[PDB]
Parts: sequence; structure tokens; C-alpha cells
Amino acid sequence: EIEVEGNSQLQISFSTALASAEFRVQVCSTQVHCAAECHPPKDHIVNYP
Amino acid sequence: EYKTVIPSPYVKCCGTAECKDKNLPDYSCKVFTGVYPFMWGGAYCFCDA
Amino acid sequence: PGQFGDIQSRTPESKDVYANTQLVLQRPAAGTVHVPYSQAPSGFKYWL
Amino acid sequence: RVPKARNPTVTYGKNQVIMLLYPDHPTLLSYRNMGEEPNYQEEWVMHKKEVVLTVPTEGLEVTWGNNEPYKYWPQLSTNGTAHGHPHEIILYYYELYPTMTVVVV
Amino acid sequence: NFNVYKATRPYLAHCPDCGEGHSCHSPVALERIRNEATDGTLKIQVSLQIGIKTDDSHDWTKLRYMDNHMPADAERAGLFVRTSAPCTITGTMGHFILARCPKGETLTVGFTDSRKISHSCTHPFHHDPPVIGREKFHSRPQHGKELPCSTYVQSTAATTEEIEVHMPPDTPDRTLMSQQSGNVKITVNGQTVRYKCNCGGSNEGLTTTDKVINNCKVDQCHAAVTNHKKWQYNSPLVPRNAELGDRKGKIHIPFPLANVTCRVPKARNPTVTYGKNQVIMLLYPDHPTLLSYRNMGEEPNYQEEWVMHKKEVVL
Amino acid sequence: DIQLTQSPSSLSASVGDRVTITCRASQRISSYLNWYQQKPGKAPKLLIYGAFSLQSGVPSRFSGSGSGTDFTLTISSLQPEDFATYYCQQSYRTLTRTFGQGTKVEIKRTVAAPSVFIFPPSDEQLKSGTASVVCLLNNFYPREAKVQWKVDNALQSGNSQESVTEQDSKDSTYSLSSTLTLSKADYEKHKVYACEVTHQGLSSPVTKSFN
Amino acid sequence: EVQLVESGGGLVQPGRSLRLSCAASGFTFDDYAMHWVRQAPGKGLEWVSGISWNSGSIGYADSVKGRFTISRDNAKNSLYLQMNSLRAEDTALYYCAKDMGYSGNDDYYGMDVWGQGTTVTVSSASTKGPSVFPLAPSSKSTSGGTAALGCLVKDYFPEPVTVSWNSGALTSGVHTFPAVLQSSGLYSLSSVVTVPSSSLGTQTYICNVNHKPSNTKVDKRVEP
Repeated sequence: EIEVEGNSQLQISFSTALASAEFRVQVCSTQVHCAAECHPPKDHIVNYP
Repeated sequence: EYKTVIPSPYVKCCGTAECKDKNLPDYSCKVFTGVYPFMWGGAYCFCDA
Repeated sequence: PGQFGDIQSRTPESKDVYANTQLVLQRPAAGTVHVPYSQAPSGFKYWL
Repeated sequence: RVPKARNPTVTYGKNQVIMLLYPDHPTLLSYRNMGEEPNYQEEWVMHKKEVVLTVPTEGLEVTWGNNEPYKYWPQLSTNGTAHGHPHEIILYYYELYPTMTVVVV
Repeated sequence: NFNVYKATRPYLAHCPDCGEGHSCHSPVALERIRNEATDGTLKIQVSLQIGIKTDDSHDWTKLRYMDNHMPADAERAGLFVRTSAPCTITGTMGHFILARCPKGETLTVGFTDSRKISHSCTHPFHHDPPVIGREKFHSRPQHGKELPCSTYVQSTAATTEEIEVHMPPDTPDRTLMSQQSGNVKITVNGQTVRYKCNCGGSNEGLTTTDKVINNCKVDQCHAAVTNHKKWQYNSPLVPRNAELGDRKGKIHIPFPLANVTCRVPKARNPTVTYGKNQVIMLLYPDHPTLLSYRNMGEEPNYQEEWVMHKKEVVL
Repeated sequence: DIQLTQSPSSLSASVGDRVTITCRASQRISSYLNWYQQKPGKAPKLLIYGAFSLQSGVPSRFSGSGSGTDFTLTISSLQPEDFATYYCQQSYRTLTRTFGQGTKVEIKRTVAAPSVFIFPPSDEQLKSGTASVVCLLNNFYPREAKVQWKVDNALQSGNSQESVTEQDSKDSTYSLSSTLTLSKADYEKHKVYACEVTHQGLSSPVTKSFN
Repeated sequence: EVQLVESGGGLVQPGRSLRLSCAASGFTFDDYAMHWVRQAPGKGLEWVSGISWNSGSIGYADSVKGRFTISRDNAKNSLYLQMNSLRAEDTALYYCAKDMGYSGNDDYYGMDVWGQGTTVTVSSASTKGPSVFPLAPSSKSTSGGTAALGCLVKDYFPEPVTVSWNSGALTSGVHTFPAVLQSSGLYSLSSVVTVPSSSLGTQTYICNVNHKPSNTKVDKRVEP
């Protein structure tokens, strides 16, 4: 969830397996289409799923 | 062959010990809490917190 | 660490010493006053 | 009371974990896959040794001596890249999904 | 000389195994084992002070050790070192013992007390000296070749390497306090005692004489000896009383490393016969011996192997 | 705010005597107390720290001690060079270090009466619109002298100043200066001036005077 | 070789600021915390302020808490104290001292190295020169008690007044007193010498008053 007031912008974080991110974000019944190119990680191995 | 040097540990029974960095070839320092050290004649530190 | 050249100096008498031993301090336990640590063994001894 | 083996030196490669073990005394090294087929393997190490382990998609769990277990998972890393030239794109997908890539192409 | 030890004292330190399979604080705890020498000689650093009496006189037949709150004397003849088998001591001084020990995975040191009570401390230690030359031998031969090696010498001064000695931390002792009909005794016994506790009597401070608190219970209060005249090595097993140690002094370390020559055996001649472009030899080793050969040309094809028994080799 | 308490003034001792100086806090401050030594015209020097450790370069004559909450500084045998003002200090484990008032050590001597001289105001002073009557006490040993001014056989106060010298290096005596300040207009209203001196070295109070 | 050197000080008016500093030498500046201590005439040592290593913690005495600021320049191995809104109560000798560690939270230490304190005087007064008056001996009544004669130096502002007799020729039987601050803000001191009464009519005695700050020298003759 996020907080909204007046005229402003919100920042959220996301995780995807997509090389190209194409998705819609649903806030309070006002959906927005968002997309961007994603880059690969430099590291090969991590200790988390 | 390298030699590892470990000076006597400093114990502060009723407060937090602080750390200063050094310019020695390979140096590390850390403060541990919740310690309750004992000697041959019984507990060394009076404060249990 | 763990390899030849883990500790280096330009000359035997030099005070300018490089070292990489991955020395990590560990927490004491059981009421003791010892200072436990984890460190790679000298690469010089392994090489010999 | 039992001893705990020294923390190993660890480096990483593509779907690969490389460890350098520095025992004072013989210790047991073992690991399992965290997927359906654990493929359990174990060995005793009596000296400094370089050990190379392969990491599956499901993740790998490694336990050395009396130390707590380590867990590893792969990331979708490439030497190629998405977008750009067609040959850069094929390399990108080949490195991540080589089986499928050869089938689709 | 031993003049540097006039202001020093013996100290107690924790030992992981006191010989019973259990840990305790011990007067014979080891600080470090040094094996820089290649001739197999070990240099052991211990809390015991050898060759020095409690009266600060010099006597090579006596050692001094810590006993509760006082120094005490014991015979040097009772000092021993052991690994997998009894070890030979080559010399001693202060906190350092030189000895030549047989191969093993553990090392221990100890001595007999003034009450004829044995004290020992055991630590893990891998003792397995490097091979000098191309043959593995267990003892020096009557005749053989001479190769360079490193040893420790008997020099006792001007080694330039020094150990810092500092004033010791407060020493706790539950035996100082006892409960006599609703009051606590304190019992200083000649050594200044600091006491304090979370008691309603709010009775805390220093004393040089027996001080009866008169309100609290012995199980409620703590006490320790704070007034010390002699300094000790700032061992990693002894807590620091200040961010930086005080009453700093220095003790030099005896027995420096030196360049010497070691004697090694020579394997007996093989029996040799010849074929066509072929050399056949019978090896007769008494102990593991390295065999190696190369072609005297562009491609040496170097090969080597160890032989631990009679073997027929065809080259 | 915790204050330290020490001996109220000074100690009197000869060479070879045992000297004991104590310091206590009204409330617990720390586990340790430091001692400092200061001589006139010089910066203070650390003598003992940690309540037990002697500072390097300091003679073995000095040692730490204590009882209960009372910290003690002991000089086993007082030397001519050990005559100084000593101070106690505690840190309270913070930067705001707290110092005591200090205890002075005086040279022991026998008791002797002051020699009293009275100096009437000069003509130059009277011409300046002022007057000053000076009473000087020379070569006396006890420092606690009592001096009062009298004008026309009556006591006056609040119009005078006093100054005392340091102990003499050879005779081990003190000198005291008492000055009575008057305006020209008031000085001339009186005919008799006197200095009354009471001292432990006197069999009776001595008064000196002039018209 | 280890020492602290004080710099700055002098006469300042009330309400004005004054900057003090100290140079470190013979030791590593970055290994120790530094403190300021002041001592007024007739008083013991009073702690003023202190600074921990790397300015990890700053402390001030309550009396100067809102007026004094402490800082250190490690690159220059120097210590600074900024005193604002100075009051008459702040008149004292100001010393720098070195601690025995990097933190002030260690109560096992004292101050082992002290410098040579400077003088700071706070007063709304000019450097007025002294007036000198003779103190004639009462030879009419003290002739059998040995004669005492002297001089008075009065109404001068600056502290460092030097008084001697017969241009230093007379050193024996000479008593001098510390100057006393008057309510006027000015200082005064007396000087007396003890001589045989029979010499009063044969030997002339001169009171020599030397006031450096005013380039003034006064030679006063004292007679019965």
C-alpha cells in the first residue's frame, strides 16, 4: 500500500524475471501502464531465493 | 610467514566500549555485548547488564 | 589468502607490509575471556 | 565440546561455487540439492583442497564439518545482452536457457 | 640475563583441557607454539617463569608459578613436555621452553607443585617437521651429506623482539568474603580489596583491613584484589583494565633463529644391469626415498616417485 | 553536580615526616581517582592515575592508598622537593572532569611573633585626594594572623585590604600586609590611627599607633 | 620532546570574543583526546572543555556551555578554543593538556601532559600606569626596634609590575607583596625593606618601579 495526497508522485520497487518489463500497476482503481528495459545482474550466485 | 597478534581484550562492565581504526597491514576491531566473563576466583564483572 | 604471496613486502627490512588473511573476529562464549577468530593459514607454509 | 572448521574462501562462477578448504584435522564435507532429487554426495578432506560444486536451479545446500549450512542460488547473469544486435540477443537467451534456445531456433 | 624479570610476576590463564578432559583455569596454560625452525625444534611460550625464584633471585634449578594470590616455587626438574611421546627439553628461560618433540597431533606441558600435585595443560598442535633433502629419515646417520637448515640458538639477550608487560586487572575471589551471623567479613589478608554490591546498605569501597559490612548477605556482594606491585604479560586470555594498558615494561624473547647445517643420510647403491637401450636397477631403501630422472635433451620428460620398499625399476 | 572534599587548608610537616592527604566525593563518581602535583609558577603534573599506578618519572616516595570511599595520597618520607599543592580528580566517565580544591604542604617551624611597623600616608597621597595607612607584619610563622584597624580608638571594617606572601625559602616565615584606605576628606576628620595585631606567637595583642 | 605550546591571550573587553590555540609536538596528535583547563589566581584547577578523538564527543563546563566552542585541526596538529561574550569571571590562566587515550569515557586515566598556560584578562579598563608614593619609616618611635621603610605602587591596570630596591643592589631584608585588585579595577602592591635605624641618615634608599606595558620607570626616594 501507498499514501496519496494532492499532486505528487509515489515510488515503489519491483522484481521480475523479464528482460523487458511490461506491466500495469493497479492503485485505487486507476490503472497505469508502465514499461522499461531491464539489465542483468553482475553477480552469479546469491544466498537468497 | 605472517604473525597474528591479539592484545588483551578490554572489558567495560557498565557501558559500551568504543573502537578506533588503525593503519596496520591487516586490522580489525569489533565490540561485543552481553558478555559475562569469569576468572579462577569467580565472576570478573559485577554488572550483569 | 591461503596462497603464495598472501603477505608481501618490497624488502626484508621494510615497514611497508601488505597482507590479506581474511581475519575475522568472533564472539566469545561460555563466560570465557578468550578472543576467537577465523583466519586463513599462511600460504608460505603451504607452498613449502 | 567439538571444534568448528575455518570459514572457507569462496568465489563464484556461472552456476558454480568454488571453495578453498583449510582444515587442521580431517573433516566431513557434504551437500545436497534442495529440489526433488537431492543427489547426496559426501567426502572426507584431510588437507587443503579446492572443491568445485555445480549449482542447480532449485539451489544447493552445503555443510562443512560442524559449521552451519550454506545455501546458494543462481542468478540470471549473462556475458551476452538483451536488445542490441540479433546475435547479442541469441547469446543472451542461450546462456540463460540453452536447452530451449536450441529448440526454438 | 634475568634482571628484566625482577618486576614481573607469574599469572593464571584459561586452559581448554586440564588433563581430565575438562577445562579450567591453570598455572601451566600455554600461550603459543612456534615452529619457524626447519630442524624440527619447537619453541613453546608458557605462563610459567623458569630460572626465577619468588625472591627474584637467579636459580636455574627452580621455577616460579602463580598460586592463588601469591607466587610460589617449584623444582625445575619436575618440568616436562610431551606430544605423542615424552619430549626432550634442550633449554629454558623465563616464559620460553626449547624442546625436540616426536611427531604427534597434540602437545602438552606441566610440572609438579609444592604440594606434590601434578599440573598440566593440553592444546591441539600438528607437529610434523619438513623433509630436509630427498630422503625421509628418523635420526641422524653416522655418515652422510650436509645440507642447510634453520634452528634456534641458546642466546639469551639482545634479540630485539620484546613482549609488553602491564599491570594486571582486578582479581575476583569468592573466598575473601564469608558470612558470620548476618554480617560479611571481607578478610583482606594483606592485599587491598575492592568491594561493591547492589545492597540497601550501600556499602562499597576499598579496604586494607578486614571490614564487616554488617547488613548484607555474602551471596549478594562481589569483591576483588586491586593493588598489585608486579606486572605481567598482556595475554589474550587476560582482560585489559583500561583502553591502553598501564605500567608498561618490556621483556625480550630469548632463543633467536639462526642458520645452521643439518646432516642427512645417503641411500645405498642399487644393483644395476643393462639391456638394449635399457637400464634395470634394484633399489634397496631402508626409509622412503625419492627417485627422479630426466632426459638430457629438448624434452626432459621429468618423472619422479617415492619408493618405500625393494623395487625393480626399468628406465 | 558532585563535589570533592579534601583537607580544609594545609598540612605542616618537616623533612622526613609522613604526609597523608585524602579526597572523597559526596556521591559516587567513579572507581578511580587521580592525583596531581603543582608548584607556584608551574603547570600541574600527573602524579598517580587509576588510584594505584605511579606515573613514570615519579619517585617511589609517592604511593596510592584508600579506605572505604576515601582515596588517599601518601608520601612515605617528605623531601624538600615535595612541598607542593596536591589535587584530586575524578572523570565520572565523561569529558567533564572534576577537580578538587587541593591541599597545600607547609614547612614545619617553631612559632614566632610578627614584627609590626606602621606607615602613615605620605604628603603626595594626601595631595592626591587620598590616604593610605599601611600595617606590616614581618617574619611570623603561623599564617592565621588577626589584624584589625582602629581610628580614633574605634574599629573600622570594609575599607581595608590584605595580602600575604609565600613562605620564605631560608627562614621559613611569612609576611602580611594590611592597608587601610581613606579619602583625604575623611582622613583629616580623625586624629589617631592604630593597627591591632593578635597572633599565636604573642603573649598578648599588640597595638601600634600614630597621630 | 613531548610538549604543548599555548598561543594567544591578552587583554580583552567584556562582551568581546578571544581565540586561543595550542601547537602539539613530540607526539601523535590523532592518538589522544585534548582538554582545556583554567586556573584563576588564588584558585585551584577548573576544567573548561574537552574534545574527543575525531570530535566523536564534545563537552563543556556548565559555566561556559553556551559561550565557548572547542575544535581541533588534526592536519595541523593543533587545538583551538573560541571564547565568546567573555566576562570578568573568565579571567584566568588557560592551559592545554593531553589525555591518555582517544576517548574521555575511560576513568582510569588522568592528564599526563600540560603546557604553559597563557593569561586572559577581561576588563573594561585602559593600561593605566602606576602612581608611586614613599612610605617613610617611623624613626621617631621605632629607632630601637630596627627601621622599616618602603613604598607603595597604586592605581595601575596591567598585572606585571616589577618593584626592586637600589636598582637591585638591595636584595637582603627585602619583602614584597602580591598585588591586590581594587574595586576600581586597578591593582596595587607594597614593598618594604628592613634596615638598621642608624643607617637612615647615612644611606639613601630608592624604590624602583618598572612598568613594561606603559614603558614607564619611576625612581622614588624614601626618607624619614
